[PDB]
Amino acid sequence: MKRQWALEDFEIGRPLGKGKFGNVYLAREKQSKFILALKVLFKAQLEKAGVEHQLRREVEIQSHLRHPNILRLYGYFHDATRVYLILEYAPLGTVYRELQKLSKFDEQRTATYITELANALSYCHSKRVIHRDIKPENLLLGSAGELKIADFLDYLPPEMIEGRMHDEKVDLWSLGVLCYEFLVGKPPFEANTYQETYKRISRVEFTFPDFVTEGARDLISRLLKHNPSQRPMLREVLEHPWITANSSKPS
Ligand SMILES: CCCC(=O)Nc1n[nH]c2cc(-c3ccc(O)cc3)ccc12
Repeated sequence: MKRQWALEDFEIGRPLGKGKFGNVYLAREKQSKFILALKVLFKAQLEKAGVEHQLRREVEIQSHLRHPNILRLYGYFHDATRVYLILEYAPLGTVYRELQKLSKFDEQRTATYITELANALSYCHSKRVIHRDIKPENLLLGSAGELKIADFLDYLPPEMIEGRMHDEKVDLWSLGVLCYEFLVGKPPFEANTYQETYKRISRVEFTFPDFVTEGARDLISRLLKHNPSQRPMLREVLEHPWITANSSKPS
């Protein structure tokens, strides 16, 4: 059995974002007055892009994922022409916004984010879920500033762009790209053209600014290994001395 939700059950607030298949609004559940976000998807648009099959597959997975660093999908419902997703509300916004405001993150904030991401990714893997889009724009912040993965070229690993087989190790690479962007302000393989970026990634060609410490370089260099098997395991990330020295939160 399950709960039956309806549009009438929520008081719609301000728009939080405008996506390709619809809008996300802040909402208040009429009964409990609980604050949450309502993602409104349009069927006509989902069909025209034949992503329906994908939406349905992500919703099923997202429903079974319960982790403090993963945005919660509370439920869903639909009507004549729209599909509604009931989501957790992250009051402090996106890491992307924070990154743009600060230009770059200090070691403590970065180490903490990487710790939360590694824990979320470890949980995902334990549930056979892999390849999460953890770009800054897909990362939300909870009431206490805790990270929340919200995913319902600069970050693709060599194996994917080179047209090869990939596994959970792609998430390790992603973590490396993010750690660098957090500390630096921009992803490591940025270039003028897609072609140049692909080449930068394939050859694992990137440089460190002078303010990136030895500990960070060690971790990032290890995560960004061309050969997936050479990349550390998530628990090794969590035990990395740079992480245990700077993370304001335990694993
Ligand atoms: C200061 C306000 C901060 C804010 O907007 N916070 C948010 N809480 N919950 C969300 C869900 C999404 C979302 C994610 C993925 C998706 O497909 C649809 C919607 C986007 C943003 C938020």
